[PDB]
Amino acid sequence: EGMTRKDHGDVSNQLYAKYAIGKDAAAMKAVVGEEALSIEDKLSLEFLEKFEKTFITQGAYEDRTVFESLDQAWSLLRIYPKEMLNRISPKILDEFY
Amino acid sequence: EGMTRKDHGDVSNQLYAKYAIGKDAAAMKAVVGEEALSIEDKLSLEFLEKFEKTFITQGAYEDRTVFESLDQAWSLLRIYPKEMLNRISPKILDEFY
Amino acid sequence: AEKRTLIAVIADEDTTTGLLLAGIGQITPETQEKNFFVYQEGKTTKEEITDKFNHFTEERDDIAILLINQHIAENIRARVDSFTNAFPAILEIPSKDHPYDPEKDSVLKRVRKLF
Amino acid sequence: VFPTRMTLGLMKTKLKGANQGYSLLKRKSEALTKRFRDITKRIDDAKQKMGRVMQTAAFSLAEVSYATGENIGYQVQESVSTARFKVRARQENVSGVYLSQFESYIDPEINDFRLTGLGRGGQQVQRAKEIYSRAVETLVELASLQTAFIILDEVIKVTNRRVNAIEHVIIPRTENTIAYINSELDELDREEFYRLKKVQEKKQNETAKL
Amino acid sequence: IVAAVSPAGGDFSDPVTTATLGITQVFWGLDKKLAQRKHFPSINTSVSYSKYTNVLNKFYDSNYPEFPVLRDRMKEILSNAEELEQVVQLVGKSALSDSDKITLDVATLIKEDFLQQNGYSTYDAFCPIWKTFDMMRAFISYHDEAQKAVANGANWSKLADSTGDVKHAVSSSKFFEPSRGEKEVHGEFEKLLSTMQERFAESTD
Amino acid sequence: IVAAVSPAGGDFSDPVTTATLGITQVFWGLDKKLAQRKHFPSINTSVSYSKYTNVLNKFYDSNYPEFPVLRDRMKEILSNAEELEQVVQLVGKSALSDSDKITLDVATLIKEDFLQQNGYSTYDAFCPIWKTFDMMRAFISYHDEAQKAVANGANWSKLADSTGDVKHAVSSSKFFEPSRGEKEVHGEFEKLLSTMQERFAESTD
Amino acid sequence: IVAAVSPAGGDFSDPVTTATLGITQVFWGLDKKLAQRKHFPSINTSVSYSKYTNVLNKFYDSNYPEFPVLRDRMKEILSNAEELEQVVQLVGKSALSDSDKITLDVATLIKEDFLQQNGYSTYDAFCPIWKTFDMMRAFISYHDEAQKAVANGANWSKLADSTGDVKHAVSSSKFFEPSRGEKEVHGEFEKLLSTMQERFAESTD
Repeated sequence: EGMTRKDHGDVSNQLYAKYAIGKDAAAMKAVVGEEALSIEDKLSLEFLEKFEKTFITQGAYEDRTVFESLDQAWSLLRIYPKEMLNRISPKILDEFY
Repeated sequence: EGMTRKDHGDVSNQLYAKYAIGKDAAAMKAVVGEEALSIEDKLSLEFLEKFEKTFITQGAYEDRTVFESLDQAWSLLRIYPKEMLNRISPKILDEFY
Repeated sequence: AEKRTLIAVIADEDTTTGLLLAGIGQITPETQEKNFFVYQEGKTTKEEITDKFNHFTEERDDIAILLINQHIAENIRARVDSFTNAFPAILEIPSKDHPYDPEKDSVLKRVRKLF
Repeated sequence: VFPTRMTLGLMKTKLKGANQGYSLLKRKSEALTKRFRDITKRIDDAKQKMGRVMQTAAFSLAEVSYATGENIGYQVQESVSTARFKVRARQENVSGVYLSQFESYIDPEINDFRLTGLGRGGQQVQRAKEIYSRAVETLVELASLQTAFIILDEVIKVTNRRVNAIEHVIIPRTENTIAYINSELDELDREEFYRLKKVQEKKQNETAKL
Repeated sequence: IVAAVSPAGGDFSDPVTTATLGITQVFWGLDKKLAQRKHFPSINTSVSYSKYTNVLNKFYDSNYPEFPVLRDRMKEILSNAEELEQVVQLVGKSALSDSDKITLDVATLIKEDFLQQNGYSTYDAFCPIWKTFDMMRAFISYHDEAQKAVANGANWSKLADSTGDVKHAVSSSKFFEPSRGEKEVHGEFEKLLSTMQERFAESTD
Repeated sequence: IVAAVSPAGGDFSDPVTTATLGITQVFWGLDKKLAQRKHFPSINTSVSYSKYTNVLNKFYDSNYPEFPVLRDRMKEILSNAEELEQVVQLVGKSALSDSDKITLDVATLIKEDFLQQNGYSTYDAFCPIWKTFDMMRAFISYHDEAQKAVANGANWSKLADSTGDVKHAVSSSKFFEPSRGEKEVHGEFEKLLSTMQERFAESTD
Repeated sequence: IVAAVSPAGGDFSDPVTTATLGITQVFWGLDKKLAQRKHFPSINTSVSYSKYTNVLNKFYDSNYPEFPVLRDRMKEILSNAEELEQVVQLVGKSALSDSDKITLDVATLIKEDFLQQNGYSTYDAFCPIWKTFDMMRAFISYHDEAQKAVANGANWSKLADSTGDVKHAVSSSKFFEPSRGEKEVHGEFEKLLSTMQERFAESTD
């Protein structure tokens, strides 16, 4: 703490696992179509596009402090319910969705 | 054009592209089944054999006129619509085909 | 897709009569060949059902769904099993005064193995 | 036999093609069999349900045929020359594959047939058609799943063969070929250095003695 | 310095190429399969980079063009096509999203008009930046209108059939030479944008 | 000069094999899978050649044999068999037609019966020029009759079932001595021709 | 001697890893997956062997533990289970019997109790020979009776609802002291045998 937060470790687990699943979902979408896809895969897809286009993407002269990064992370993960978030302690999950 | 024709370079260019697709379609045909085939590809599979066994084949003693060669090229190409062609300018095509 | 809008029947006489009244089948006005086949139980040879089977599935093409009685379908078991197409659909329903049997149902057998 | 000098690059991409196919095709297979199971339980029930309805409508029609003292069915066969209940076909994407679905229409431009007015026997047929049109509608609406089912049954069998084929044959062929070429390849680079070192040793001897 | 690199043993794993890529900041691809098919020079966005890009698109912004915006979309159309092609080869087509089909179609247009040109474009003796920008601008506008059009509801097929006249017109672009508008800005392409907008109107409703 | 060579590299691309392959006139390949089943010496048409065959076949034609026509038909039966065999393993035999189903089967018989020359007899090890001809003739007559019969209306399973005993008799033919009939041209092979012809009438109808 | 080996060329085909596996008679696999799941070590019976095993268990057999019999039966249950999982994937659970479902449960226990550790208690931190022995004795004891009872007219669902308290107790043994029965022979197990027998009377009836 004091250059990180406590909630840093749990989040690192949620975002990596969800992201991986997001890549797998993109391939499945191309095959099944948009009007025949799963709910769980649909969520994973939405996450892939936002994750890429907000978390990873930053501007040339835009500084991303670690505290700043962690907030953007909660917006992305929010789309999943609490039921699908679980590599996060319920303590954290209740603080920040 | 004075000892060949202007279409000599165009008619050659068409026959490479079609032969190339026919060859990839053949490889895919073995592995997956006839599931990855499409209309152009089925046509391309026939083209491959047609070309191989009429065009390339000839006797040891046999010799060939270049102008002759060019009518046999056109013949093989006659089994494809013209809208699917694009390695020949539409001016050139109209004259000799 | 759409190129078929008759439902053909292989069934006992009463069941068929009823179905026609309700309006599903017809006797065509330019072929003059029925697009239904009535059956007198036990009084009609197994060979006549088979000709009629071929007729709805193959020799006709305006048949959408082929309805067939379990009692009858069993007699000509070989021909039904060998038919595996979806054009027309094969749907076996219980015969009159006969209960369900999974083994007079050609499709259910097929599905069970190789699941 | 396959090219020795830097096949590695193409052969690696072959592996990546293969690999992508196992995961994706397995997802696709997984999803089709998950659906297949859902249909299975529906179709099984629907067979029993159609049978009960068909036997009950058939018995009411039979009773009537016998009471009037003439066989209605003959009368009925002349009059049938159209069908009220027909189907209209649609292709529906259930996963990537197109299945046949049907949606039923009742022609309102189609009148009642004339098999009534027979006297007391005519009342009996008139009540009879009304139960039967309701009954027959059941059979067709339930039947729409069957055609989709049969197709689903054929396609899953093909998709199942393809996963097994890429997994067992294709991927290990890419491994073994890659390896064969690797082993020759590293040795061409190594032996060269040894050849150089052997010639240089002779050279150092001569030069040193001067 | 334009220095040609080519094989000295392997395809790119030869010493020459390995060293040169290290030091070069601009690389423009050339695929062999497309070469035999006659679609050279073929630039592949995975086998191509420029490190000069950021200073260069800001330079072209000063010159007049919107250029940086067009670059990102050009990249996106080529980029998704390669991944969707890999699903096409293995699985096949029995389904391929409404959006995914559009990307493939438009990428063909880009191949044919740009990538293929070497004695096949009757004007190629010197092509201005504005004209390139104007041509690509029509392609990208056709793309965004098309994907919106399937989503707000309208079949993919109705959308191909109605776009019709303009679609051919972009297909034919390559032969056209500055002869309308300015000396570098071409009217046939400027006309094209507005007609495109009218096609979208017919196509959505 | 007949010379055996071997790898020591576990490939066929090694110097020893390669330098001989360059120079050699006739090449008799080695297919490890067939040999694993035992078929000494083991070959396919795709791994072997004789540049000398043409001039040899005209010479054999004078001698009695129908040899030229049989050389072209032999290559053709093996070559078709190879392509279809990939399709069967991966996709299924479901795509294949009954004539091509036959192609695998006649070809299998040729593998077991020809290639295998280890024997436990000198009749299963020595096959005279005449004995080799009769055998090949008998087998092609089967294949041609077989593709026709299924064509005008018969099955691969049904056809297989009717010849049945007559198929075993051609398999076991090889064991029989060559010193009988006219010389090695037996009456045993000549009668067999008639029985194939008869079988053809049954099979079709 | 315990030596770690790792890729030396980015492959496991490195001379080192392959040379040492030859010399050693013990091989114990290690996985990323089991470590993320919090099983430390990570040894499975598919990625391991020990040929020293015959002599060791024999040694153990002397002291008090029934070790040799128990251990062979443990290897087999984990092996047989893997195969039964593959069916769950393809067909599903509508082609598996009560007896096959039972194999899965026992296997889950073996894995849970032995393989998964993380220092949960000062009972995972150190375990004697005796506690290891009591754990497996309990799992096999349940396995034979349970399968026997489904053969005699019971259901996996039935076995599950009645077993309840005794079954959770064997799963949790790893958190509790082994010092309950004596001082290093565990009482939580010794009482279990009697309850499991009693359990089975109720289950059959």
